[PDB]
Amino acid sequence: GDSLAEFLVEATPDPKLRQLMMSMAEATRTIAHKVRTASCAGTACVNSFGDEQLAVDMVADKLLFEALKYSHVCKLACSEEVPEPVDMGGEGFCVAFDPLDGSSIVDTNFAVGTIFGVWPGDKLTNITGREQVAAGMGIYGPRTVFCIALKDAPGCHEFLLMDDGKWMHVKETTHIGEGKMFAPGNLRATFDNPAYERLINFYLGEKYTLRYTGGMVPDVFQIIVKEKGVFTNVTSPTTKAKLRILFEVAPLALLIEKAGGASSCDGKAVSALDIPILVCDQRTQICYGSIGEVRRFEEYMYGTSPRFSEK
Amino acid sequence: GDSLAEFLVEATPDPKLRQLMMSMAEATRTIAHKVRTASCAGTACVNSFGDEQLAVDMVADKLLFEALKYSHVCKLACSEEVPEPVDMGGEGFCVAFDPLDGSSIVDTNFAVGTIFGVWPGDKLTNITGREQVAAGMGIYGPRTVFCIALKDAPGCHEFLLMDDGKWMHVKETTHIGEGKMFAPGNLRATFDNPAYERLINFYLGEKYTLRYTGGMVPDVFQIIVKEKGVFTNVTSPTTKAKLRILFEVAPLALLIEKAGGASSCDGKAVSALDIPILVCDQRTQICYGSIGEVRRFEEYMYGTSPRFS
Repeated sequence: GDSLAEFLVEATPDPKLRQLMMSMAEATRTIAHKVRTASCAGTACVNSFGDEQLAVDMVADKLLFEALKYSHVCKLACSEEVPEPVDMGGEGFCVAFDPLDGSSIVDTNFAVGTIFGVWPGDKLTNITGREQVAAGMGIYGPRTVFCIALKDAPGCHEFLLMDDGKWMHVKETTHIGEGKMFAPGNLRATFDNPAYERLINFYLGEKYTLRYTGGMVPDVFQIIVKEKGVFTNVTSPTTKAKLRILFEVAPLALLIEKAGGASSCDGKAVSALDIPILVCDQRTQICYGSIGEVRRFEEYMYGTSPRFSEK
Repeated sequence: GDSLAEFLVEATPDPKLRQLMMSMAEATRTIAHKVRTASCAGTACVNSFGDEQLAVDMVADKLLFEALKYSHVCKLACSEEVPEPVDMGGEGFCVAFDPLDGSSIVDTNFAVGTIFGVWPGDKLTNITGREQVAAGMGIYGPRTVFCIALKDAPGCHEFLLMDDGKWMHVKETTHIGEGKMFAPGNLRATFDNPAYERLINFYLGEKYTLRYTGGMVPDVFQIIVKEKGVFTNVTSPTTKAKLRILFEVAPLALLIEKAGGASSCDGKAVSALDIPILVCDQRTQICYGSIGEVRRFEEYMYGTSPRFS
């Protein structure tokens, strides 16, 4: 119905945060075009960043660092690739991002995406996901979608990229309900984690539909769209954790809890927004989904849900 | 790095088949735009077909029937919905298509696709997949891809939709080599089929990566791209199969085997190209992948592989 800038002026009174969001949305539009026209002739999928030709996941990386530099509102930036923060010479926010999640399957024409979370202040460590003032993800499929949520504004919001190159609000999400769909990341952990094995058997026995592309952005965005489903990624003795709180799990946690979902993070049966992030490359495990399905996750994995079990 | 028309006039002498392939390619380009701009405001994902506004899978259905009629070379056509053939006054080939496989998840911005298979003559029943003269699938977003294989030409071929709106050959695929990802369709079947449970546990133990969207088009196209991977769909004794030989698995079988792979269809340990098609709406189970992985599928399911020892 209405544009992204019109949405931003009502959602937050901070013009710096509105500038930052417009920058990320522009970087997402450019990355989307970089992926659409990428040459995957060799072992890598490449495209151009100025005068040099790089892999699309490096094109996206340098595009996002550029957008952050010329936003003037970014103090620190950090990418999954080099998980060491770097000073952008602005001040106002610190942003951590996964520039092209699932870039290894761009050649398969699967959906891929960008993740970013926005913190205030100057630190990107000794913070928690809840301190995020905003988070967003770009989704690159047959349609280009900018999906954001801000700390002091309700709902998770979808902006569709239109033919005139402008972002238009298309859907607000406020509640995630019950349904039969599961995305079991780290399915191998059922070998030696019996609790996770019993939970996956529940999903199968109850005839939940399987949907797991491996790329996190569409595997989680499908919950916001359908207002149903569960995403699980679980550690085991022979299977160690590969998801990062800073670049992936915490930003998506805000996007999920806004729009009415919940999250269970680490092995701790708390929200990802409450997990302390001590190093930028910190790893973790996560479950997203409706409050009901997160309650079941914690009950199967840990015995009870301290937040959602009947008292 | 050459155009689709330049590809067609080489390694297929029939100009009628070249005309039909050009028509299909134009349909998938239109459908790719109808998906990109579709309005998913609510229960359905809609877009326009002329004066009326329909669901995108129905828009694609009318677009394909329209492209075949104006092709003048299509004697019979048949869609996944309304699985009864219709004539639309042509002569040359009979076509069967799934117009938008995975249309239920278009709103989730996953990759969706179209499938079509091309036969000669006038019948679309009492045929087999091997009689196909060509088959193809269109793969939608973030890139638009037209994937083809023809009977009188080697390999499976990929055409990318370029900025100028024209199709360009980007990859020929011959040979598929073992696997490191599996697409376990009908994963519930492991509950009462202990053979399928062992095979899936093999895939997991050997550290294959799970890669399964809802739709068949990207789930199988990832094998042609990576030259690796397995797709498995096994029937449970109680719940029937869902895949159709005419619209889905026999066209995909041509593409996979032309790409150097193999297929094990029905419960019969044979190629999907050799299964008799008695009714258009006929169901089936299938497993795609490399020769080594189809070997292992048949060896786990049935004991040994009659075709590959």
